[PDB]
Amino acid sequence: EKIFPDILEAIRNEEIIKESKKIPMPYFGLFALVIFDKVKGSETSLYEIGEEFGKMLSPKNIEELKKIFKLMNFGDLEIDENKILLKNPPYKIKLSNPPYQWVSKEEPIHDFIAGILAGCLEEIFYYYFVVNEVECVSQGKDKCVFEVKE
Amino acid sequence: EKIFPDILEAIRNEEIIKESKKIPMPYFGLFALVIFDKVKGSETSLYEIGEEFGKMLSPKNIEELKKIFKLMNFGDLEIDENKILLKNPPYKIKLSNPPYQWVSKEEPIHDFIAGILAGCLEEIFYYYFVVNEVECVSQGKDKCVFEVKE
Ligand SMILES: [Ca+2]
Ligand SMILES: [Ca+2]
Ligand SMILES: [Ca+2]
Ligand SMILES: [Ca+2]
Ligand SMILES: [Cl-]
Ligand SMILES: [Cl-]
Ligand SMILES: [Zn+2]
Ligand SMILES: [Zn+2]
Repeated sequence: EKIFPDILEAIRNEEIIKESKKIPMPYFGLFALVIFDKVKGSETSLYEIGEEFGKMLSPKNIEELKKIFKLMNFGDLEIDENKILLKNPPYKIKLSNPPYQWVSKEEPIHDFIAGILAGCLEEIFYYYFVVNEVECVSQGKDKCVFEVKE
Repeated sequence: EKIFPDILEAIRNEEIIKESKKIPMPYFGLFALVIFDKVKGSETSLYEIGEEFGKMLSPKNIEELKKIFKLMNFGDLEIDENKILLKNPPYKIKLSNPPYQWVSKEEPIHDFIAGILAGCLEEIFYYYFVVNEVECVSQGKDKCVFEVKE
């Protein structure tokens, strides 16, 4: 599309993000649903799209990863940097006040966000992670909990 | 995805839309850009996705089409119902305060919105329209102007 050049600049410009229109999450999620209906005739997943999305956000450090989530309005990420610098995986990342708080489901629903975390983390630390959501607000928990490996 | 059932209910529930998190448009547009990078190995367009998106919004009348655009935060649509009931196409629809007001481009940029209008209009009047954006805020105009045919 013709608008795509302008989008990569926009995500680097915090003033554009702050001054831009804000769209309710449901419509955001409708977009994905509609495409996946015209992706199927071919196959990717939402985790994988999140991985590419987080690559593209390319945060500089964990603090910028936290700020980008607040900008996006995806909630408050808890990440222990001190543990990340020093200790070995698994790491654990919590997400408070995430999108789709109104959804009730047996299994965790934030696959897209898990991928985002995976791709942002490789952009910061320059090696590949896999991120798996093991608890979710969807199950009546207070926070989403994501285990981070490799 | 597992979240997709909940999305169709959400877009029918105005309280969910009102209470949900609001995401800056740039991130919304990044999502599309990232998918289209994993759609290409196959081919649709953004107009066509908008057509399907507007089908899915399925507004009841033109007034609900205006309210849905305000809910979504895609701006103030001007549509003359009196002309639409009586007279023959072309119709003209204006959009004030649309998304991507910060983008500057020679050709109009709201292809996705043009499709949305096309699909919402067939959901209201039960026959097919084609909608073409002929002026855009991207060109320094005050409003986006869309011509509606068939
Ligand atoms: Ca990299
Ligand atoms: Ca890089
Ligand atoms: Ca129909
Ligand atoms: Ca219908
Ligand atoms: Cl939400
Ligand atoms: Cl915007
Ligand atoms: Zn979750
Ligand atoms: Zn326009």
